[PDB]
Amino acid sequence: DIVLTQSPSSFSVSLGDRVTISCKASGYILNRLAWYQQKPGNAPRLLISGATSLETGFPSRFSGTGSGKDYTLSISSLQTEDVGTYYCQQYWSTPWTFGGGTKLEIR
Amino acid sequence: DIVLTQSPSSFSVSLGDRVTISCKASGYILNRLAWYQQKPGNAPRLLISGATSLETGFPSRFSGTGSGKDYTLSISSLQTEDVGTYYCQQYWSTPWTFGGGTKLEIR
Amino acid sequence: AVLSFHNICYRVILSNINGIMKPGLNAILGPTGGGKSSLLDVLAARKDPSGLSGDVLINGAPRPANFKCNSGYVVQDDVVMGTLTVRENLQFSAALRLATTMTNHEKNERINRVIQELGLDKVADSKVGTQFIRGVSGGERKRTSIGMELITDPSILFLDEPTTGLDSSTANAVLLLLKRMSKQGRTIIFSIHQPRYSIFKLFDSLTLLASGRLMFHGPAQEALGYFESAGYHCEAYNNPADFFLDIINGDLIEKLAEIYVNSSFYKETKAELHYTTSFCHQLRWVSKRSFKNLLGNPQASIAQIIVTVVLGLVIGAIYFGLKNDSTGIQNRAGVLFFLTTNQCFSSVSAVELFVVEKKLFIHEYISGYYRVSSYFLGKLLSDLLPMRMLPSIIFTCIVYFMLGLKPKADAFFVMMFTLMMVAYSASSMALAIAAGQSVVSVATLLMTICFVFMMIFSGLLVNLTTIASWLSWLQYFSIPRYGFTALQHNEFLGQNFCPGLNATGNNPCNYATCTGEEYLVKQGIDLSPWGLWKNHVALACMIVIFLTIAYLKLLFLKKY
Amino acid sequence: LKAFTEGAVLSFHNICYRVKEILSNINGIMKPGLNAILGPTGGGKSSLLDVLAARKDPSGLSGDVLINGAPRPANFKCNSGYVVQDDVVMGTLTVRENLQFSAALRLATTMTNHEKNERINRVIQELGLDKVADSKVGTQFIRGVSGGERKRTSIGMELITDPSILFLDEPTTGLDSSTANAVLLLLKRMSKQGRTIIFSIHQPRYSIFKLFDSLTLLASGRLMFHGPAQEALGYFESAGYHCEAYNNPADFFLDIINGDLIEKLAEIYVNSSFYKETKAELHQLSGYTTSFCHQLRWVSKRSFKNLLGNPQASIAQIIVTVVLGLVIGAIYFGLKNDSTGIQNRAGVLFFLTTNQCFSSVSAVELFVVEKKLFIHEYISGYYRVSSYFLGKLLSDLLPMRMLPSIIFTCIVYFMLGLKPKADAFFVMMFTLMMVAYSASSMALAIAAGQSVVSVATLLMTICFVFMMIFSGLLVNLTTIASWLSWLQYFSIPRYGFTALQHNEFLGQNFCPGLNATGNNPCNYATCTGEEYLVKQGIDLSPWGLWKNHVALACMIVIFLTIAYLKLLFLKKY
Amino acid sequence: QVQLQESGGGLVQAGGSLRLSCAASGRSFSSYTMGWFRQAPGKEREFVAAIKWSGDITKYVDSVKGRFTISRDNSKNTVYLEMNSLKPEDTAVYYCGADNTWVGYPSSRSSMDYWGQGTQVT
Amino acid sequence: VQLQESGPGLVKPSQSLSLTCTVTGFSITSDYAWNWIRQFPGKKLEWMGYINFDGGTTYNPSLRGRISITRDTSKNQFFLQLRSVTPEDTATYYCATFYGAKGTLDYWGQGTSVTVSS
Amino acid sequence: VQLQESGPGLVKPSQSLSLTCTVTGFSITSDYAWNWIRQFPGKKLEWMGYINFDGGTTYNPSLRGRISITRDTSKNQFFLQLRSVTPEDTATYYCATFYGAKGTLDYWGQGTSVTVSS
Ligand SMILES: *[C@@H]1O[C@H](CO)[C@@H](O)[C@H](O)[C@H]1NC(C)=O
Ligand SMILES: *[C@@H]1O[C@H](CO)[C@@H](O)[C@H](O)[C@H]1NC(C)=O
Repeated sequence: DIVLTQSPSSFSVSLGDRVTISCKASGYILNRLAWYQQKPGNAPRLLISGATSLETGFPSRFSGTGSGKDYTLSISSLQTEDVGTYYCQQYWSTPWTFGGGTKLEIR
Repeated sequence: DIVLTQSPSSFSVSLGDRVTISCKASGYILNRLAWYQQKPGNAPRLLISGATSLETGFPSRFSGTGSGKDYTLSISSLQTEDVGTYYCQQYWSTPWTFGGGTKLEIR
Repeated sequence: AVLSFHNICYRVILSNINGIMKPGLNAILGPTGGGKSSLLDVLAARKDPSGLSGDVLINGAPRPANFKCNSGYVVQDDVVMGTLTVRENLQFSAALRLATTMTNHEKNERINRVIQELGLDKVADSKVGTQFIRGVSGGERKRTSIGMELITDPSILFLDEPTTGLDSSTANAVLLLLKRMSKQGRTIIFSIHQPRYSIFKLFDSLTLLASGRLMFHGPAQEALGYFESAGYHCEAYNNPADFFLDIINGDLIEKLAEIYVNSSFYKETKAELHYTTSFCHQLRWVSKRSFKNLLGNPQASIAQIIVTVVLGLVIGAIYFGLKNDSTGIQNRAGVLFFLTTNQCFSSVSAVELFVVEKKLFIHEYISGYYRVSSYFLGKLLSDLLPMRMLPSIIFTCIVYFMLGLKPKADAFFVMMFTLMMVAYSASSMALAIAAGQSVVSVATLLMTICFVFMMIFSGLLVNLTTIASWLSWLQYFSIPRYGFTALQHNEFLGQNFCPGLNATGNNPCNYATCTGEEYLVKQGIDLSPWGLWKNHVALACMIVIFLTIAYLKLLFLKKY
Repeated sequence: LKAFTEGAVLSFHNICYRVKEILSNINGIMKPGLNAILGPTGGGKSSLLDVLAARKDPSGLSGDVLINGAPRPANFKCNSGYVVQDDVVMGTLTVRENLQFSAALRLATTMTNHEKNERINRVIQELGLDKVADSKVGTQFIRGVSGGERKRTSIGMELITDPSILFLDEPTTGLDSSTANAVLLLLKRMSKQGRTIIFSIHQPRYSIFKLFDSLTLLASGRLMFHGPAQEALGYFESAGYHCEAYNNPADFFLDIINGDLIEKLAEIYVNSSFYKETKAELHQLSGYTTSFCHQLRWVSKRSFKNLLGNPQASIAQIIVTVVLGLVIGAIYFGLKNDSTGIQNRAGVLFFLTTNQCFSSVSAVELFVVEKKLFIHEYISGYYRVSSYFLGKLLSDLLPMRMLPSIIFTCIVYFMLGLKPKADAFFVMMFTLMMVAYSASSMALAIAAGQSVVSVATLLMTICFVFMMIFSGLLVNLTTIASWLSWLQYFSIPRYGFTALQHNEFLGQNFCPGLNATGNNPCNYATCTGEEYLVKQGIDLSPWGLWKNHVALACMIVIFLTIAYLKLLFLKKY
Repeated sequence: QVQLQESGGGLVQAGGSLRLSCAASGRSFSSYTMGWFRQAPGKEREFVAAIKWSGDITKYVDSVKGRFTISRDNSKNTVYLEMNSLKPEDTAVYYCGADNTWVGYPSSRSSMDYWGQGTQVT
Repeated sequence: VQLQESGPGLVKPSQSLSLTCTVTGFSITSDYAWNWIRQFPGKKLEWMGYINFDGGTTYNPSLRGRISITRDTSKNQFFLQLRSVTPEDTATYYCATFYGAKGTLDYWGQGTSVTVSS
Repeated sequence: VQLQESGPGLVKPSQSLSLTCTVTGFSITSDYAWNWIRQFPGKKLEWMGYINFDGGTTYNPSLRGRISITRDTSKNQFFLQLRSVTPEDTATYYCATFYGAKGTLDYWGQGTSVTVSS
């Protein structure tokens, strides 16, 4: 299958910073990666669909780029209402596999 | 090519009536017909896309059904702000051909 | 049984030839380039009668109405079948050449008479033999050939070289039986090629022919005495048989032709010189012999079921699990295109249906065995039915429950009938070409280059709607196209290839094609039930057209 | 008085062969003249000559063939010529070219063109081919030389090295009576000089029986009679039989062994007036050439001249490809970029690799039709296996495998409109050249050593169909199970279809008015050429394009090594 | 294109034995049929002997028997023609011949191709 | 649109597991398909399998003959049978939807903690 | 988004015709393609041809070698050359843009009446 890897398993950022979350893969995805955001005590809400656009109900601080085998999620001006665990799911083939998890932690 | 025929070239309805405009074809379209509405002195505005849905900016009085080789546009409660000429365009192949024209006329 | 021919002037090969045939034992000699072999074919009714310029009479009266029913003709090749025993092939010719008035109580008596007069008592309980089975050798192969032509009691027998390809061990043995059978009154006329002294001592009438000119005609005991006074003399310890051929070749024909008209053997020569059954009986006997040849061959019938069983198991093993997703359309159209391609390309092995037994069809048609219509209906009944319908009926009952196409009761019979009509039309097309030819090399490349042309117009390598108008009419003259369109219409129908996207009513975002109908319209196939049966009536019309061409080619053949 | 004082005799004592035993006790000497080995076909008539020279395995016989009281020397290959029964000399070459081809390989390289031209003209003068050497021999298609001088020019290729003990295998089979005496008068003429003409005739005549000096009768490995030919009829006249008047003397001996059996005649000659004299003389008497460059030049020259003079297979292969590419470019004329562009692009690319892989069946007839010539010239002292394998390969698999590949891509490229690039035109041209080279190399690894062309073609069409299914069009390469997906690496059209697909589906879009090169909304659409490559199992890296090229290059050397090993371990006897 | 050089001297009449070595060139000596001739003072060309290449089917004079011993060695390119108790009827210059393709030589005017000077043998 | 996860939470090992997720506000065989996602006791997730709107059920190759998704049209519910349960499968199960054209799982479920212990 | 049709309106027969439709608010080689639709003097319409965002230009088979759509990226304009004009081609030309996924000519142009007379 197409495994999804994530190098930063835990971040240590502050308030109002450019959070860079990267997620590479094994096979070609071709802009078919989606980002998710799980709050400590809820369900994984959908963030960026297609690793290009952005769902409604979320500010414009979330931007997703990258093409080929890796995808990067950018967060401009990180606040205190964005903590949680992020994931990168693909939907190219049928064994849909998720990523690790980048649990952000402010100081 | 796929020619588009329309039997009613001119209608004679009143106010608040169920206008039935039908448009058959020669080849199979498979829900790929769009309806248009040209006002006497303007550009053909898009009405029903796909012969199923309905574009925004238009009331819910316009409904399009039919499947296979013929498609039917229904108008519930026809008023006086719906006169004009209607067309049926397909977009299945590349020589896109339009229909005749059903110029409505109230009495 | 005193045969006598006048001045035969044959040309397109003969010039001046005359001489009576004594009802005893006649022999024709001469080189291979002369007219030795053409004399036996022109003496009977086996050559062109319009190119004749002579008169052949049999004891005063000319050719009677039942000359074929009272005269036999054998060939040095094969007229018999190897897969059949010598008791049943001899009865096959006894059931077609005789009338229905002969009961079985007297028919088997004549069969036992030939099995006791020829000397094949211990061979009656054995077969003949081919390239795989073992029956008899070449010694017994020539006895059943003359035995097949020895059904009724004839009067004049013809034998085209009864010694070519025969060892010298039984050469004198197969020639003594001719003199033994000639004592009753059988005008045995054979054309022996290059004899020996042991065969030259029993000849009763000699006829030397060379370059269409008659060199010597008379008894064989006076053959060496005629050339002694002409200006030649034989040496000691020399075979006088091939010695006469050395004089003709030149140790020439312009001085030895007129030397015979002014001799003593020529003056005395010119002194005295001046259907049965019905169509049903022929169809049953032909289909029975061809069916027995089919079950008797374990190399041409059982091997085809194994070559289609392993292919059907490896196909079901590769395409196991036809899921409905983005790749389901490529797997479905690929496995459906391969079924009609393998079924159409398997018709090349059926080209050996009329070109192998061509000598048997011409030899049986000339003697008066059957007609040209009974051989055709008798061969298409026991060859194109059990070998053309079995691999199509087993290639669909295996992959249907292994791939997972359309689990419907009616679609299983549609796929089975489509593969049966495709294999029947492909074999009928190869039959319209092999019928009438004797070489198998040209008939095997034209079908490959023609099927490779119909393979492009099937509907997978190139969309049929994108072909220009001046070339789109060429798609109608194909075979895999009708089978592929019928199988695609039978499979792609109420299928949905979009996971979690109901596009039967609303198909948002076009340029998707994920239904069983968006693929048929894009390929050029109609959704009406008539469009499905259109390919069936097209293959049915092409079957009768190609079979009529194969029958006309078999009828309009030079059978002389 | 005469013309020679002594000759190179060839005596043998107790010749026993087994393969099971085919020869029992065969002994006698062969004096220099014109002797013959008579007998039926079931005996050792045509098998004694193979053991008399070097045509059988040394581990099968147990006797000894002495030459003037000495065993077989090292110059025996250059002092004895074997004439094959069937045809050997090519028909596409003339008599002078056929004689010069064997004269340039059999003789030493120290001889210039002056001595070789006068030697060839000398053999021509003795062979009677002054007006035949200036004409082509001919085959079943062209006419030039009939069968009367075909056997004469066949033996002319062996009289180049001036042999002493000439061997022949049935020199009268396939002839008539006039040409039999014509070819036998020359053998008697060369026999009168000082040559030991040994052969095995089959059923001769009285005009040929009188010319024999010695005569050996054989029947199922038993020596029936061995002595002079004039005393053969007189020996059997006092043994219990008597020939009749006006009978062939040669046919009476064959009639005695048949029944006017084999256990009573073998016990007659052993105690006669002809066995004690032979046993007295037998116990008394008994008790490469050129370089590699010259072989690779003359072999490739004869194979190229044979291929140039055969229009029924070389030019027809070009017309069948020109009319094929014209009808292909006419159908696919207009490869638009819409929904139907992917089906047209994958079908035209799959048909080029399937036609290039299925056209290699004609290349099978390369080593199978010339097997008798290779096994005859190799054991005679002409070349080696590597020189013949490289000479036939450099002259047949280069101008006939690369020509239909370049003319097949230079027409359909500018006619269809694949990718208007300079490098893309040379990429598919090199891919089709590697596909046709690997398919012909796989064809040579199966037909090497065999003779039946029906088995190599049935097995090749079977494996070509199995490799055609795993190409990537009839079935997706990613949905195959794990215990069957490894079979995709053992194919040939798959590497060609992968490199052909990677060369076109790149920066091409397939949906008009839908830019999806950075954002493809609504999946299940394939709006670009990259989504079709990943959907099929193709890598987008440039290494994936050259991976199929490095895989086909390895399959070429593997199949050529197997074809060379099959030709090296072949039984040359 | 080969030549013949002589080396065996001859001046003894009715002696015991005398060997004449007639060497050649070094191009293709093992591809010719070296032989000898006899030119009597008053006679034309008289054939003596001619040994074929490879030491096989040779030829001697029909008059004299096995007193002559002619042997050609492939090494050093030399052929010999030695005798045993020669007769006084031998006063003649002995020639050296070199022919290609052994045609038989029936002891007559063969006229080989590459000739030689020949040494006088008294 | 709105989903509701329900079922047991304490299953004995080597037995069967059955869940039930109701759908309110949308039909069950209208358009969107339905999956089953589990979050392991930690920070990992796994897609089990889904069921199409008509009945096409594609499972994960990791679960070899252990997952069986069954639906019901009347009550608009889809279940999940997990036979031969193991103590390591104590993950929190969710029931997400999957719009085919966007491709991503929009609406989710509350999820139920399933404990596999003796 | 917004288009503007411009060009001549009185062309002599048997000559050339050239139109120009500018695009404001959107790029010309971004995503949507552009067509040319004419409405005959009456109640009929005809699709002439279009040009993709990269340069793919598909014309109507009715116009055999008479339509030539040419674009410009700087000013975001696309033209339409119509050679060998005839008096029956006095139709009102529009410039509509098509979006591949919805498929329908959404934004249109004002259109210019072209009169073909001597
Ligand atoms: C797809 O939606 C249409 C809405 O008109 C509905 O009729 C149809 O049943 C749906 N598909 C299935 C498989 O139910
Ligand atoms: C398609 O869109 C992407 C991103 O919106 C852009 O990078 C690309 O240039 C566009 N295509 C063309 C041909 O400009």
